[PDB]
Parts: sequence; structure tokens; C-alpha cells
Amino acid sequence: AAERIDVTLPGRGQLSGGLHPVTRTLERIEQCFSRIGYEVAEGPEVEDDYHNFEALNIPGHHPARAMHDTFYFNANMLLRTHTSPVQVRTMESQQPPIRIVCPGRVYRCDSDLTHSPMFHQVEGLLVDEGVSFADLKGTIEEFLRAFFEKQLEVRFRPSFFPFTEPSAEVDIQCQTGWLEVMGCGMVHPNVLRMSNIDPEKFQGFAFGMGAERLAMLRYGVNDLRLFFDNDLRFLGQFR
Amino acid sequence: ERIEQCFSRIGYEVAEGPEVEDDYHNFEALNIPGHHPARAMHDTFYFNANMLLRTHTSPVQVRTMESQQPPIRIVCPGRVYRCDSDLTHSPMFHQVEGLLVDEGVSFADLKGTIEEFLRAFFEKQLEVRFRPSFFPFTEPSAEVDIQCVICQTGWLEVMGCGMVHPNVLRMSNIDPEKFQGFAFGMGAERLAMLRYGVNDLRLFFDNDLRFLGQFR
Amino acid sequence: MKFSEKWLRSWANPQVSHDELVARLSMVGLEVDADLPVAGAFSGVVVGEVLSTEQHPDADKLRVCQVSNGSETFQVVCGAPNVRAGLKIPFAMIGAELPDDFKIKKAKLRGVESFGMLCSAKELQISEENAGLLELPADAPVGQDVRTYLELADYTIEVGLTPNRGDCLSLAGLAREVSAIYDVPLAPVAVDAVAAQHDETRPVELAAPAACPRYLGRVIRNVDLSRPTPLWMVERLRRSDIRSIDPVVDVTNYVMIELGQPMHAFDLAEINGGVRVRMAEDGEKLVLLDGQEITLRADTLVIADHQRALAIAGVMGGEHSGVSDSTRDLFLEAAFFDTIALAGKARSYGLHTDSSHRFERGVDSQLARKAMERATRLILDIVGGEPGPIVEQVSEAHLPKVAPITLRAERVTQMLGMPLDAAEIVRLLQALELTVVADGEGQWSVGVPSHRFDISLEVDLIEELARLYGYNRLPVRYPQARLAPNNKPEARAALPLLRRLLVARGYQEAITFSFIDPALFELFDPGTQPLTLANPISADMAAMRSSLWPGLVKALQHNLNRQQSRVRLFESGLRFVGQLEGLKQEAMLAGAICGKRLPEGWANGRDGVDFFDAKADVEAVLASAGALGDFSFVPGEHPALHPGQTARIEREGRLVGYLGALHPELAKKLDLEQPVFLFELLLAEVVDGHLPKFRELSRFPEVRRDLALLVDQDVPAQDILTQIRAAAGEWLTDLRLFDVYHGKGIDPHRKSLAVGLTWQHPSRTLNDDEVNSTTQNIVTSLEERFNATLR
Amino acid sequence: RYPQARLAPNNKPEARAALPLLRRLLVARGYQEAITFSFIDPALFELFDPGTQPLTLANPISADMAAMRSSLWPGLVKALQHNLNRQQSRVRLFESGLRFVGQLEGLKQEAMLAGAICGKRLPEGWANGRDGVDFFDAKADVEAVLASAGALGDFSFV
Ligand SMILES: O=C(Nc1cccc(S(=O)(=O)N2CCN(c3ccccn3)CC2)c1)Nc1nccs1
Ligand SMILES: O=C(Nc1cccc(S(=O)(=O)N2CCN(c3ccccn3)CC2)c1)Nc1nccs1
Repeated sequence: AAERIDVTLPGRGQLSGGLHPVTRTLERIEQCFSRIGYEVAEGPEVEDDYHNFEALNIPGHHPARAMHDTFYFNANMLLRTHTSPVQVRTMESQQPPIRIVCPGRVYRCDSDLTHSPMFHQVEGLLVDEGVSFADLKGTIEEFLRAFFEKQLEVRFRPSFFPFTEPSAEVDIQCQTGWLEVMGCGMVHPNVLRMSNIDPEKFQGFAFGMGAERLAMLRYGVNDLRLFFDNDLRFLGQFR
Repeated sequence: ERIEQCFSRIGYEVAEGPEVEDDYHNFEALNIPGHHPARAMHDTFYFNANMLLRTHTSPVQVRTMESQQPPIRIVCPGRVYRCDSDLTHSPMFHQVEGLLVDEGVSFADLKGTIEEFLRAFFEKQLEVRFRPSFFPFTEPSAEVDIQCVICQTGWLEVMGCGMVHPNVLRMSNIDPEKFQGFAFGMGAERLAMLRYGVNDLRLFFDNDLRFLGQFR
Repeated sequence: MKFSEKWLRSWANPQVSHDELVARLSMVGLEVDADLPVAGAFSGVVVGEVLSTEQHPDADKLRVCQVSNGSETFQVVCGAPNVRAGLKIPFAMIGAELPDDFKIKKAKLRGVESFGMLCSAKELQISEENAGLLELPADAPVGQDVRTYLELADYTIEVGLTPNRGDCLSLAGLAREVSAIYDVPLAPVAVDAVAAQHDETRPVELAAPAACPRYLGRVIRNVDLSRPTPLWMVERLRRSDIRSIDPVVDVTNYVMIELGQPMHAFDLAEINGGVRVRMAEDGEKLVLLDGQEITLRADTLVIADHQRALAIAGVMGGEHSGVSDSTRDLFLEAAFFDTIALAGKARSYGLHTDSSHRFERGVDSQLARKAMERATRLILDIVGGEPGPIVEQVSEAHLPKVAPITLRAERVTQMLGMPLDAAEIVRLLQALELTVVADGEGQWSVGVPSHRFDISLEVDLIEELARLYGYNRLPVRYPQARLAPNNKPEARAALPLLRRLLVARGYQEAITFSFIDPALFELFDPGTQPLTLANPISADMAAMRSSLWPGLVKALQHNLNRQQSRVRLFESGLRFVGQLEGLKQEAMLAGAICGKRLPEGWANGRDGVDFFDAKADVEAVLASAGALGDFSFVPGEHPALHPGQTARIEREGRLVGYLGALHPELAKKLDLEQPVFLFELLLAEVVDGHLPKFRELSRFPEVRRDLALLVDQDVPAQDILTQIRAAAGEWLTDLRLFDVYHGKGIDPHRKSLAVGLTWQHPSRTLNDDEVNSTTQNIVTSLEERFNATLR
Repeated sequence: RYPQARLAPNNKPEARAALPLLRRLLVARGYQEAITFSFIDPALFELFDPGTQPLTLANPISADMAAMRSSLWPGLVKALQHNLNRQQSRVRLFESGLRFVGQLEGLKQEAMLAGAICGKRLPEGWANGRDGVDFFDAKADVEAVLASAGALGDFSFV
């Protein structure tokens, strides 16, 4: 009959912190693919003009190669504009089948409020014998449903990219009732050829998506500048 | 965790079910008839005439076959129970069971799967051998062997597998003429003992901090 | 199934070493469990004959023998009690090298010269018999190498058969296999009919033709049961782990092991007007030959006469109707019993026999007659007698028939992953005695032989091809899959995640038995009826757990008893609630802590763990999917926990679990001197959380004010903080309780609460007037609900 | 349509501590993940790395974003002070990312894990002591990381 009574007071010590929203996003994208045989690929951030442009059918005179859009160290060395060079390094190092996802930090010179000089993107590449545009549609449609946890409507619009043919801009529902979320396309024959993969035998599809863009849609983030500021009042919201 | 990962990385879904089961899901649905010695009180723990403690994780797989139509790619890790315990065998232990059911599944597919899982799990390009055996739920059935590389001809029996018997699919409303399937099973303590060099099975259930602290 | 290799080779000789054979058998589905030699090595030992014996003139325990080796007579001194004229024995000649490097030399035993040694089974490593000399048959060939005569150049192979290979429970079956595997000629024992010497018979009735569609019976008159079982039969049975008991049982066992047909002999005098094969009457009593008095069920098939039951058909004979010392005439039985009609019947009466095993697994439905003729010849050769004619009762409509199977070459190619040539398919199947006949392009019609009870479907035929071709010769492929990207919801805290969290927070994972002692169950859960096992392994492992705490507390004390002081354990697993009707099987996460708050170290304080340490670990788990705000710890009560230190954890009113100090009274009963803290959570209620929803950050500074409050000692701090939020306004961005004081400086029935209130306006700076207005209305609210005061 | 695949079971080695694992460990140990720009101010680069010539961009977006980082510390310290200037007192941050060592010829691009802590040892609370963080608090967080794949004995602090 001893009075050792106490109450509902908070626990003692330190509790858990958290991950950055972009980290959460990248982890989530990787999982959608790594669950179905895709291997996560990584490569350097400082790249050469061959792996970053030439090997992806972006010629010398192409405006994307200009100092207005690309950060250069010298004439041939730069900061990668996309994660595609990692995929190129894979195509050269091995023969098909290829199933890879390439998450990473990428850089653009032409920054502003709506665009950041550094940002994260994920890129996919599948190269095998009987790969069709139907395979690409199915893959993209199922990933978006999985990622956004909704049986949403997916729309494909014809677009142009130098590395793919046919190329498409992918839309999901939410002033037009539709939102552009990612790009994809069937790997251009010259792209495979250049990396010693016979376009007559093998086919392939690739895609890309912006991590900050996806994070902003998922969590309702308005200003892109919040991601790189690292205010604890912003970060603490993703515990 | 390690076994699940080997499969969940290639489209297999983790399945769970109850520990207290009925004789239909545990035996009947797996071609184990009434008079079968496995059904005796010498080997199975009973609550009454029809309710028992599951002898294997296969009933979870049966519950999946009834709930859905092919394709099926599942791994079933869980606690299972045997009445006929001793020093070398425990009354409670863990096992993982797999099930793949699709249109063109062959014995070659089964060999390939089992061979690659063992190499992955044991992190060695070891040699794998298949010996013909008999199980009521599979036909053809096999006992799988690996070399004594992880330490009487330099071979060890590690698991079983087989092509799902037509009557097993039929009973669970899956047409054997259209679909084929393979299943397998492995003992978690057996694998743990080979991997970590554990001698006495009684160590797992004793929970001495001097044993557990070695796996940090 | 144990057998002599020499005997097997006499029927089917693979022409490969013993090692090659033991290897292939396991690779074809007949796993060798043991392979051992029959005897020890030796040379120069031959069959010798004792011509005469005399008393040794200077040693009473010794004898002087004149022994012939068929070529020469030798004088040999022998001390064995059984040495006498006429005996055929193993004679070790001067030169002979006996087991464990023992060379025979010329000797002079007590003045008398000896030119060899006479042997016992032990001396030759043949048997453990060292009583006297190994008395060889009267008709043994003198001069012959004893190793040759006794066929000591042999192995015994033991096979672990699968229940589908009932056919291999005999040498006839095993030889048939060997011939199919190696594609070699099969030389079976030729069994000629024994012609009837008289016309004496007994009637035979098939009152249950479905259970017994074939029964054979023979009368054998005037047998001499004093006569011995011949050595060849004894050795053949011994090499199959069958002990020699009597000539009649030895013949019936021999035939069963040679051909695979269990047979029985009855004392003819014990058959009251012929045999009646029928189902037993309910409660009919039979005393077995072993003495057991069985009380039969109507489902059981028996062999009876016109007066009573004689034996439990296919399993065991009765005492009153077996062979005895008085027996002058026999009645032989050879039958086919349906596998279904017998399945589990021997086990249900607590019995298992070599006959029961064979019939349940299946005996060749056509074998009875061949086996009957074989046993008849052997009987006459061993015990004599005059045979009568065979009485065959057969029900054609009940004989087993397996419909012909249609095998498609396409289906073999599919399963195996490679095609097989039609000639190879036919060759292989025919070797197993299957009847293959073409039935169109890439299709056949196969018939199953009378010894195979496991073949009935196309897949059984494909198995046979796979098996004989070789499993490890077959291709290796990886299954194809049309896969789509997928993932589980983002805002969920799975068990693997939570396990890793608790590891980071310094816990060790435990695994305890689900079944526990009812006494323990009752301590942690008073009044509740556990879900009890009908057949527990022991009485203290009879109750299905309703909580993971009994097991954890038990593992914690096991460690405390093993010089451990800081114990932090956690477990996940099911709990079993209620009885079978409405039984709930719910996955739980539970933890138990005791000892110091931190490990022993130079920078760590020496304080002991308390309630708030366990609470912190629970809060961390509950916050794993961003839904900590949905949980509330309310002052509760639990029979296994300290009433002053228990928290009931809830979500939207629903019970999540309990957190508290183990009840001191329970500790006493469990012999625990230290305080121990337990928590248990329903995972179903923990897993779901919430996806982050971004809220815009203000560009303006925050404003903080601190408050010291005097309240009743028994008013919960959570109640006060809840009231504060209710009165703080929209702009409150933080509320921290940074101090609790209950000492000398204030009334002993009151306590002081130091709180930090933080506010931030989204679009402007906050002025001192509005903050002071809010602060006062929080105070006024607290004075009205809890009669609070400012320190 | 969904693309077909002949897949085999596979897995990475058991005894390895991957970055996702270590990130979650530090979260449990009360850290917040940060993401900073790879390119920093040469003046800052020179403070944390005296004597070293940074790998400089030809066309930086601004002059204070012209040097490729050799350490994740300048960025973390900068994010820590940004928070300190915004009424935060207990700051615990961690980051993973590449460092750039040398000039183009023989440039090393190595993945790093870095952390920065300041303020009180524990959050403000009734049951927590009011002591400030020190060297041994950071050491504990490092030991935990280094012990993640059962090889803590292989590491030495000199
Ligand atoms: O093909 C790809 N990626 C790919 C495919 C389609 C769309 C996109 S995307 O939407 O991210 N976008 C499209 C617009 N982009 C452009 C356009 C022109 C020039 C540079 N950038 C940026 C990337 C990425 N990679 C390969 N690697 C190896 C072989 S093919
Ligand atoms: O088929 C399986 N499992 C399976 C397959 C082969 C081998 C093994 S095993 O080696 O673990 N062993 C074999 C021996 N066992 C036996 C044998 C006879 C009776 C009972 N038990 C225990 C399990 C498990 N499951 C299915 N679920 C649904 C449909 S099929």
C-alpha cells in the first residue's frame, strides 16, 4: 500500500529526427522499380561532353550544350545536366538485358525562382529483345498509380527529345485539369548503336522525372527555394 | 529478413496467415488424406477434432490460391509447430515457403530459382544438386543439396521443392491444364545454424544476452 | 529396406562397383541410409571336418582332434566345449591370417602338437558368438574357402523408401529398379508349380470382396517342425534385419522379403470348417499372437473360420490359430488386400508389422500364386510334408484396374524444358514394365503394371522420365514474368522499421514459445480461460499466450540469474484471445526493460531506468508514421501492472495497449527484486500514419512567454496542457513543459508546472498587448477549470 | 502491355551498412537530414581547406557559387547558422553527398556522410538535464554508425 504514483508527463530524452522530403521522394521512386528487378545505378557528377551529350544524340550546335544552360570547367568537362550519362556508362560496360534506375543530383546554369541551379532527378532504362511502346505505356502508367497511391488517369502527348523516338510528355489529373509530371520515349537507334548495342536485335525505353517536382505535388510544397534553405521549421514537417 | 529480400526483389509478395488453423487448409487442400500419419496426434498439436497449430506455412499459400487467380508469386515466412519434438527438433520453429503459379512454368524454372536463391543467400557460387523425393502436395518432388563449403560425399540437404500437384491446384479452383506451379520450403533455424556456425538449436529459444549479443 | 548386394546382383547385375551403385541409387530416388560390410577380413580359413577326438592326456579342459581339409588330415588341440567327431567347422590352417593381424603358427599345447586352429564366429569377426566353434551345416563342402561358402564378400544396403514405392519392399522390386536404371537383363527366381500329392483342401469365402478380391489357401499335411531353418535362408533374413524364429515363420518372412508377398501359416487343426474373409463385428474380441487382446471395429477386415476371428487381415495373426509345438499340419494363406480398406487400420489398434506396411503401401495383385508355389517348395524342403491343391477365391469385379494413361510428347518437353526422342521415352517406360502403344503423332497410351500403385496420371509418367534421365542432367531456366512497378503506401510504419528503431534505441530482440504454463498465464491474466492444447508436449506448455509479457519477463529473469543487470528486450508475435469460436489472433509488439538507464561508463550517470524511459521508447514507436498526436496515454489499471504506474494507450477511443511498471506482487511471486517496465501494442493500430501536408513558414519573429502554475498534486499534466491549447489562440506554434516541482517551497498537496508558450503570426510581428491579453485569458481559463495560481 | 522478364533471386551481402540504413540510424539518434549546394564560395572553401586549389567553374551562376566542395562541413555549418539566426538553439544536421578532390586530371569524386551538432544535449523538457552538447555526444553518434555492420573493433580514434 505504497505511494509510488506518477502521471501522463512526456517521456525522457531525445526522440527521432527525420529525412529530407527529396530523400523520401527518391527512396519511394527507387522502390517502385527495385521491387521488379531494376538495379540502382550511380555515376560521377563531374562528367565529359561525350557521356553527357554526344552519346545521347545531342550535337555540338545544340542550344542545350551552350554555357547559358550548362556549367563548364573547361571545353570538354562539365557538371552533368541529367543522370542519362550513368545509363550510357552502363550500356558501354554491359550487353542487354539492362533494367536500371538512376537517381541523382543534376545541374542547370539557366536558374531563376521556379528553377534551381542544382536539383534531383531519376532516370530509367530498360533494354531487351522484344520491347514495344505498349511496354513503355504500361510501365509509366503503373509507376504513377503506385507512387501517387491513386488509380489516376494517365495521358501521353507526343513530344520531341534527341535521345528518344517516339518521345512523349506524360500527364496526370489535377487550369487544364491535367498536369505534366514526366517524360519518356523509345531509345533512339543511333543512341544504342553509339554504345555498341544493335538496334536491329534490341529495343529499349527510357524516362526521366524531377524529384523536387514530385515532392511538391505529394506534400503540397509551394516554393522550390525551401528545399535548399534547410530551415528546421520546414524539415520538421516531414518527420 | 534475408530470405524474403532474395524474392521480394524479383516481384514476390510476402504473405501472412493465422497460426491456429483448420485441417482443410493445413492438410486436405494439400493432398494429405485423413489416414495420413502426419495428421496423427504424435506429430500435430490439436485443440479439437478440426482445429490445430499449423505444421507448416503452406495453408497461407492455400488461402492465397482460393482468394485470387494466377499469376501468384508469394513467400510465406512464419512460426510453425510440431508435436514430435526432441534435442535436434523444437516444438516451435520458423520456416519460409514459396509459391509461383503462372501459365508456362517448368521444372527448369524451379531448378533455376532454387539454385540462384541458394547462391544469393549463402553469398557463394556453390554447387547445387537435386535428388528425387516424394511429397503429397508436389509431383515431381526433390530434396536440394549444397556442398559442405559452409561446413558424406561433401553434400548437405538444405531444402525441398517440387512442381505443385494437379489435384492441389484443382481443389483450390486453378485449372491444371492451363496453369503450372512450383513450391518450396526451408527451415530458418537450419539456415541460421549453417550461416552463423550455431551448434545447439536450444540457444535460439533460451534468449541469453551472451548468445544474442553476438549478432549485433 | 535392408538387403544383401550379392543377392540383388544374382537377379540384376549393374556391372559397376559397390560405390558406384550406392551413389546412383540416391540420385534416382532410393536414398541409401547405410552400406556396411557383412564380416571382417581373413585368409586361409576353410571348411574342415572333425574325424575323431580324444581327451588331452595332460589337460582336462583340452581335446586332441584329427581334422580333414579334404586333401590332408591334421592334428589340432582344441579347448572348445562343442568340439566332437562329425562336425563341419572353419579350420584356420598354419599360414592363415585372421582378423586384427593374427597369424596362425604351429603350436605345442601341454606337450601335444597342433597344426591349425578351429574357429568361432567371434574369432573370424562373422558374429558376436564366442560360446564355441562355428558349427557349419552337415552338408558343407570340406576344403572350400569359408569366405566363399559363407558369401562374406558382401555388403548390406539400407534404403529409406518414400511411401509411393511399395513395390521396392522386396528384392524382386529392387532388382526390377536396378535393371531399369542400368538397362541390364533381369534374372528372376524361376518358380515352378508344386504338384498336389493329395486332394485335401478347406473352403474359402470372400464375404468382403472389395477389401479382399483374391485369397489363396493350401493344405500341407504331416510337417516335422523340429527340423531347422537352413543357413542360406537364416543369412539372407539376417542381412535384411530379420531374426530367425521358427522354420515356418522364416519361410513366410523369406518369401515376403524375396518376392514382396506377406504370407501366413495356420495350424490346420485350428480351422473350424474353412476360411471366411469378412469384416469384424463391433466389439468382437481377438487375442493376438503377441498376447494383446484387441477389441475390433466393424470397419476392420478379419480372417475368421466358421466359429470365430483368427487374425486381423494383413496385419497380425491370433494366438489360438498360429503354429505351435503340437502342430502336425498347416494351412497356408496368400492374399491381396485393398490398400484403401487397410489404410491406418493397423495404427488405430496401436500396431505396425512388415505385413501391414507392405499391404498399406500396396502388394502386387497378381503375385499371390507365384509366392504360394515358392513357399510350398521351401516348406517341403525345410520341414517336409505332403501338399494338397491350391484354393483360389477371386472377385474379378473388385480386382484393381488403373485406366490407360495418355502421354503427350509436348507435355514432357514443357515440364522437362527439353525434348526427349520417342525411342528414349518408350525405352525408359518399358524398362519400368509400362505398356507403351502409339496413339497418333507425339502421343501414346500407357498401361500400369500390377506392382505399381503410384502411377495413374500423365505427370506420374513425366516424373518417371525425369527421374531415370537424371534430375541434374535437366536444363536450368529462370521463370518469365510480365511485371509492373508497384509500392506500399508511404505513411505506414511496418514491423521491420519498428524493430530497427528499437535496436537503435538500445533493445535486443527476443523469441519466446507461444505456449506457456497455465499458472504463468493466470498470473498475468487473472480469470481468463486460456486456449488450451489437447495434446501439449508437457503440462507447463499447454496454454496459448494472450500477452508476450509472461515470456519476456521469464527471459529477463533468465538473464538476471546469469550475471546480467541491464536487460532491454523486445518481441513481436501473435496473441490468442478467446476460445475457438470467435478466437482472435492479433500481432503484438512488446518490450521489457530493467537495470540502469544507461550502460556502465565514465560519461554516463548511474541512475536506474524508470517509467519515463519506457515511455520515451513507446513515443518513438508511436511517432514512426507521423501520427503521434493521434495517441493518448491515460491513467489506467492492469492486473499485471503497478496501479500507480500504469498508462492505457488509446487511438480515437480504441485500445492500442498498455505501458507500466510490473506489479511488485508479481515480482515477488516471480522472485524479482529489481523494478521492471513493460509495454505491449496492437500493431494493427500503430502501422497507419499520415502523409506530410506542407504549411507555409512565416517571415516574422516568434514570441515566447513562460508560466509557473500551482495545481492540485493529482491533476494530470496532460489535462492542463490541453486546456492551454484551447485558450492560446490560432498563432500558438509551440507549448513545452520544461519543469515539474513538488517540494518544500509550496503546499504538499500542490505542484508547480513551468510551461513555455511560443507564438508566431504568419503575416506580421506580434505586439506585447495581444500576447499579454492571450496569456491572461489562458490563466483565467486555468483558474476556472483547475483553480490554478501563478507562482 | 507490361514488359516480360526471366528473373532470378538475388541479394547484396549480409554484412554491409548501406547509406539508407545509416540515414535511418541517425534519424533514430535525433538528427535531421540536410541537402546543401555542391558549389560553394571560394572564401568559405579556403577557410575549411587552406592551401587547396578548388575545382572552379568557368561559368558559375554567381561568384559565391564557383567552388566544387571538398567537404560537406562548409555547407552544414552554413545551414546550422541560418537556423541559429532564425530563433533555433538546438541544431542537429546530417548530409550525404560527393566531395571533389584535385583538378580534372586525377579528380576524385567520393561519397561522404557528415554531421553537425550544437545547442543543448537533449530537447527542453521536465525530465531532461540542461547540459550542452560536447565532443563525446558526437563521438557516440559516430560509434553507432561505425558499429552498423559489426566491425566497430576495426576503427580507432587517434
Ligand atoms: O532517354 C533518356 N532519358 C529521358 C527520356 C525521356 C524524357 C526524359 S526527361 O523528361 O527527364 N527530360 C526530357 C527533356 N530533356 C532534354 C531535352 C533536350 C536536351 C536535353 N535535355 C531533359 C530530360 C529523359 N535517357 C537515356 N539514357 C540512355 C539512353 S536514353
Ligand atoms: O509445396 C509446398 N511446400 C513444400 C514443397 C516442397 C518441399 C517442402 S519442405 O521441404 O519444406 N517439406 C517437405 C516434407 N514435408 C512433408 C512431407 C509429407 C507430409 C507433410 N510434410 C514438410 C515440408 C515444402 N507448399 C504448397 N503450398 C501450396 C501448394 S504447395
